[PDB]
Amino acid sequence: RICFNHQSSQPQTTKTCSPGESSCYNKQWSDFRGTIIERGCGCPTVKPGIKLSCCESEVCNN
Amino acid sequence: RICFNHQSSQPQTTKTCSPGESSCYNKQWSDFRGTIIERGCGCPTVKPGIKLSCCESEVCNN
Repeated sequence: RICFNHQSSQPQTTKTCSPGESSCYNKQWSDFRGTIIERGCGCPTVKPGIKLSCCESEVCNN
Repeated sequence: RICFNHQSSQPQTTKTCSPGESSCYNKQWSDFRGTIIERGCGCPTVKPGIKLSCCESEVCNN
């Protein structure tokens, strides 16, 4: 699996996940400065108030 | 949990999920009509090739 791993609106970047990993994630929240987007491989545990989306296809998390 | 449940490009509609349900899903494939999107509560398994995204926040599955 290949997932995007770039932050917010930064130029797209990707990363090769570990073998067996089928998911990518999109973690969104707003801090004092508004919306922030984090992306990567897997489907991590997230804090309350954090919007988490997990998808199962190549670079599905933009 | 509230999730969208409208198909493809129809007007947005929502559904209140069963208690105990915290996920919403977006399932996408294609047919003669174009890109088909199914939305709902939960996080189903899909046939290989079908794009699936699951999210854990209100109306997160547009």
